[PDB]
Amino acid sequence: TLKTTVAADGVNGSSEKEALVSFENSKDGVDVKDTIDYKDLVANEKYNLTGKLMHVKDDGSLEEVATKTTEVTAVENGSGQWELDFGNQKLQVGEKYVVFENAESVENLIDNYELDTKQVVKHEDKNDKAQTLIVEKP
Repeated sequence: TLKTTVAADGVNGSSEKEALVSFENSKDGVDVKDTIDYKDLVANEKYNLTGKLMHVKDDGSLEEVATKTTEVTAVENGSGQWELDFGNQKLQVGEKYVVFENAESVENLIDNYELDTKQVVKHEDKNDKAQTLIVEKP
């Protein structure tokens, strides 16, 4: 599985409280990074990690703000931590954003008498506060 924690200008989200960006701290944009704790992957195998920063609307709908894909590798016992840095994002005051993550193995790792499918493990939950930031109103 994947668990994720967003950081907005260094301020972490948690399961009970979104990362808050003050109104003043929003001026120059917001540096958005995400930490990904993974388990039950395949040791030493490479994965394509795609992270998306989604604007969460009041009506529950999403709009993609940013996307980034990097190659990462699982370490010992298929568990460990990765990071994904979206860099500076020019986010809207008053709005809420959430980070989605999708890890897909480069090689076939899952099964016609051969492995034929890539392992996909994702965490795409628009309700997960640990992955969420809010840019505070004045």
